[PDB]
Amino acid sequence: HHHHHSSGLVPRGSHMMSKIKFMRSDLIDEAKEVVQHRTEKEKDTLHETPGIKMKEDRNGRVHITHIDVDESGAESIGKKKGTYITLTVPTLTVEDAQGFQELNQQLISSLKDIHQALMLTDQSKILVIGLGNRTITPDAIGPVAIDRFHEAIFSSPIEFGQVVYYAPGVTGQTGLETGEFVRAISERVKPDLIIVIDALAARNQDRLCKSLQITNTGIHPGSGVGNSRNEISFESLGVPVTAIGVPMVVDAPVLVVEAIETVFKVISSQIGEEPINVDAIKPIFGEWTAWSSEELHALLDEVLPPRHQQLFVTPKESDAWVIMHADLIQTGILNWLQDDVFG
Amino acid sequence: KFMRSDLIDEAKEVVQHRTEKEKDTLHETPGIKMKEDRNGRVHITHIDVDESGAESIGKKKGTYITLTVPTLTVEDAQGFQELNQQLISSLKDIHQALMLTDQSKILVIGLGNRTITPDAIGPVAIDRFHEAIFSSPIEFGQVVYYAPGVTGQTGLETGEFVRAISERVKPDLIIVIDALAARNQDRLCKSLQITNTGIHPGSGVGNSRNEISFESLGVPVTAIGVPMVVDAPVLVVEAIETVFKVISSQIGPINVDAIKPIFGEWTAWSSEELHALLDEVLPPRHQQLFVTPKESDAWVIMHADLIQTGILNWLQDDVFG
Amino acid sequence: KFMRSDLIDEAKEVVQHRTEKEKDTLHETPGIKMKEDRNGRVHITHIDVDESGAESIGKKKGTYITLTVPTLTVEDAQGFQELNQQLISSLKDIHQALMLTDQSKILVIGLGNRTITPDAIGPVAIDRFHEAIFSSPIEFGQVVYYAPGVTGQTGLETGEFVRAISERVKPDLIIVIDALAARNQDRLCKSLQITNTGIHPGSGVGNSRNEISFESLGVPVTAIGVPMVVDAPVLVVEAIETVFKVISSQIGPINVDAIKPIFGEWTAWSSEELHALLDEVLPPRHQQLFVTPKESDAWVIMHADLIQTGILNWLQDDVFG
Amino acid sequence: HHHHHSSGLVPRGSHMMSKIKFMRSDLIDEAKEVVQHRTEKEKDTLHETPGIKMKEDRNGRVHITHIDVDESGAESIGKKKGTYITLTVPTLTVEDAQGFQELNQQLISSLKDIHQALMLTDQSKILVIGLGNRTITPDAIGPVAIDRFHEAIFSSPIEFGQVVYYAPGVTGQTGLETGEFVRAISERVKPDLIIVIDALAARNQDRLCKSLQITNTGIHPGSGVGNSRNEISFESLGVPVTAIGVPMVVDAPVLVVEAIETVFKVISSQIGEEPINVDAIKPIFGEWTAWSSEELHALLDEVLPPRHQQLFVTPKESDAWVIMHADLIQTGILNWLQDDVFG
Repeated sequence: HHHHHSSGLVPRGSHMMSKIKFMRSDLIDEAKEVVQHRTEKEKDTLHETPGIKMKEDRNGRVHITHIDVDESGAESIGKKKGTYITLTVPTLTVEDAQGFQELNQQLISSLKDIHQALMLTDQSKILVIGLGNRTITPDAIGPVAIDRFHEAIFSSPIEFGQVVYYAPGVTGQTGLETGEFVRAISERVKPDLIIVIDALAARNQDRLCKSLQITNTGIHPGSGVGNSRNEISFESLGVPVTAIGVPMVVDAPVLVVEAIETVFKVISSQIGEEPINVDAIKPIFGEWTAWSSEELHALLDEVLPPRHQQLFVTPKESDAWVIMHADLIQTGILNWLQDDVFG
Repeated sequence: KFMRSDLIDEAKEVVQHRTEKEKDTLHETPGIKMKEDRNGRVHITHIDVDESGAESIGKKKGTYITLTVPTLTVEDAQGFQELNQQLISSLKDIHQALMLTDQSKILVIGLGNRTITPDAIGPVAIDRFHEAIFSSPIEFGQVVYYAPGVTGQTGLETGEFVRAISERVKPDLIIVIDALAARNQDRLCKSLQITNTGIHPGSGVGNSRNEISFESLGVPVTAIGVPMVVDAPVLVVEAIETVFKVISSQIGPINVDAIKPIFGEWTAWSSEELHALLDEVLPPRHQQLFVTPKESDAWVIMHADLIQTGILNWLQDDVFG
Repeated sequence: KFMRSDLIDEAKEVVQHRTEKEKDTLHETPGIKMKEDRNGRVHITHIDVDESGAESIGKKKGTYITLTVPTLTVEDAQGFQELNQQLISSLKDIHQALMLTDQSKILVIGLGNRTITPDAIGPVAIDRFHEAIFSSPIEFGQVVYYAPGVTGQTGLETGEFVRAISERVKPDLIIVIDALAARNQDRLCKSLQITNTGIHPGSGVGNSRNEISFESLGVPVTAIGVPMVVDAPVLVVEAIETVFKVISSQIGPINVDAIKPIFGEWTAWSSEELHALLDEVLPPRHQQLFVTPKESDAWVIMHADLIQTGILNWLQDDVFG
Repeated sequence: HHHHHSSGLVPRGSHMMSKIKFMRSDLIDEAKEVVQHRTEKEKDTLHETPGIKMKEDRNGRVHITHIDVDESGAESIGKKKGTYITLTVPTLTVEDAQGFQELNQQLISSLKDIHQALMLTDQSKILVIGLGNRTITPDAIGPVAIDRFHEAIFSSPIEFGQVVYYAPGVTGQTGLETGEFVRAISERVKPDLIIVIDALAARNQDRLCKSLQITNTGIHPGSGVGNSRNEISFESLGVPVTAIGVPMVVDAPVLVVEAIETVFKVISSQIGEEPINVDAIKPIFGEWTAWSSEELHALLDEVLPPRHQQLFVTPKESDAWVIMHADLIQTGILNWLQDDVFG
């Protein structure tokens, strides 16, 4: 009859708002179309999203996902055209020096892969920006990366000059958005590459602090912890823009949504001693077992006190995580600059 | 331990005692006395726990003043000031049983990890406290203070640490500032909890504070706490309950029969049953997640200023000066 | 450039004009007008430089109010408050020629490197400024502010940087907070210098500030400076001169003939001659050393609070509100 | 006639006060007796300070000075009995990654040399303390070292536990001296070694940030930037105490004193186209050309405004220095712990 199970209860407008929020979630490998395109490879099957080429390697403990989104796939799934490399150590912990060491290697290799077509010379001027608010622990990735980057420049062949770096902080206090601020600098610096380091938001809490995502599509709008970034890309600016991000937070309503769906999934997987067996669990757990993640999120948006959307979720030791990742990202960028741009 | 809160006004017994009471009855049950009060925009909650209360509810015996401005925001200048006067007032009352003079020694302690935003209440308060004292011509040499941070890295528990200082400074009062975990998100950063019960075991963001009490080191220990986080599974349970209550009321006290076919049988369950199922099926890592306002760095500043100002106004007006 | 100071009341011409004047004469020389005044414990020094003054002394043409509490310490509550009212007052006067309304845009800029203690005046002031604004219910959306730190790391000079913001925010006033180098150590942290000449080239701890002026970006630029350091060779010269003056006076205006056999012929030299010999013989690294009070972190806090409070009291009383 | 040239002008008391201040200067290689004992080796000459054995090596750009002070020499020169290793790269700059790399090697080697006689096992509990006030740039050595030490523990075999570490900060705000505070912890931790990292004061400004001094005599009283340390040593505490210090400041009156003496020395060395030729320069420069550094300092103490003694002198980029040295000291300690105590 109706097309969506929530119709009659969740406003159609709120459902559409949530569909959009989820298409613009920071991890491309969390788009629904990308998770279907991975399952679909059972010796290759149709692929209803055609504008998605997905490579999948693995090198030690690092699982690599290379995704190219062409112009057709971008209109389909709502994410800028370009390349997305996601590196993931699922077992990673703060103490896991080896995993961090392996991620460092994979990061340097992916940095030249994604930048080979730029044809970078030992005469290129490279601008590194760490976005984030330093006093919000999981958002401090960017700024702490810039601090460590500046430190490592001393002990390194790389002269200052030909690599310039800034951590803009909360640029809104001065009357500019992070977009204009990075533009105001890139105009005078005239860089050949702009690398932006930022903290990202995941939907599944098990993703947090265990992945890097490198993309040549820049900083997408509505991204980051504050859900408030402006586009910073080769299109907005005229300079190639690479974003390196690590997922540090879940939005409070999104964490609720995945918990509810985890109840449904776990109960479903234990039938017969990750799909939801709606027919079996619906008499117990209700019609919303049939709903999609966005319908549940639209429900939460309507029903929860509004302060819920001002809340984030992060690990209790996310300050150790920030330190480990800020050191990983700065090191891979600098070793990449040494090996394959300046030496 | 389900639905863990550090606020005393959030334990089930105290929420029922509060509705037996305002339903102009008297019939309590635990053996705990609780007077309410409002002073302008501040809702004061005086709560007293005898030893009968203590073992019933699982909270130490003593006194619990809870101030709250429900519409408080960071820009709320007026809200923050009445909060401060009420804090000084509560501070003399809870300590008038103590008869402190200009010759008694007050040790102020800020607990918390500075690099975890909502946990910074403690150390940022000591910072601002320090600033105020040396901004004041008053020596305040009868006021010492410290923020020990993560004492674990030195191989000492926060209890031992505070005792090693208190053993040597030999104080007559110990005021501890610290951030609390709460159970309802809308309580976050809008209440202070003053109590002569000190710091209860397993309180805080990390759910792991050691007891710092009268009973733990032999000095009076008064805690000033701000609820700054909710634990992630606790938040999920409250949110699911809020879906139920909101949808039920919008239909026409939860109406389980009307919402059960959409939202399922657990619409009838208790908070503890919901929390037990989530504890069984969610990945363990949820236990390691906390939930906090995106503006929590601003909240830390505002509350660190409030608490330092209260302690110092109270010290110079009613214990020195 | 010998005996470099950033305070205008420390240039030789202004020290002679000040003794021609108080010796109840009039006969100046440069073409600069200088009224003195004291308001309680604050010594105010209004100084005006026309273009004749500008090229004589090597300081930009404009107005220079210099407030000073010679007995100021960090604990000096009263000293710090009169300082603040006098700062607001000086801020309306220096800006009453500007006719700013509730619709004009004020950009406040804190210069300095946060990790160099005495250079932190600027950024710590912006921090505290930010706190005060969002503590105030007033939006202050006509007040924007930034602390750019060490803009050099991004490949931009501080001048360009401030212009890239000012170009886009298009302000009507720019107030810059910054730490100054002085020439007499006993001036350190006891004066504010307000001036519509902005930030002179080569001022600051690093002796390397770019000009930020009316003439550099076309907006009014008012500097609020605190003298926080002395350059090391400058300090040596002043100290040697102090030996001479103290020993000479203790004998019975320096008495060169009496002290020359103990302290040598350079007892008769000028400050510039002494500084030239030191510049020739000392290792170059002296040029890279600064001198600052051991308590300078406390001073940064106190003055950052003062300056933020002045700017904001003045903005809401005399430009908004 | 009289024994001291300043007699009649400088009070005898102030001269004695300054003699003491200079015997208790942080760098043992700046004691007057130690500089004479080095010159004296012209194929060995008498040595009027007999309680001083001085080794002198050099390994790459690192100049090493090993000094042992026996009980006789300690009464003579006023510095605790024990060993002092001073490593120095005179050419060192913040950017000098190689010099820092060489200093790191020398530091690890000296750390086991000075600790061999302790017979440390993989079961020893080691306590590292970084003293200093973090908001006074050159004094931030200690605390920043502890931050970096804590970070490197994650990425390193060394479990936390068996190496505990604290940065006490300004312990006077709580009613304890840094002495009692380190005692209050060492009693409960019961360490087998206590390593203290602190910033030191030099007399010659050319020393700043170019040396490390490792000693088993602990933290001497009156040391550090504040001239206010309490003894923290094997004697005060009962646990062996090693101090690692780097000189970051000159006291303002002491900098004046060396400037004045530099005038006298430079003028003196250019006669005939580091002694002071008193007879030649005294008609020009005065009787105080004959005075000793302490007599000049005693003069300054009497004559200068008292705020002069509340002033310190540090390089304009001493924050980069703190970062480079805090990373050097933490790295050498941790590599020493790995190679020669736990692996």
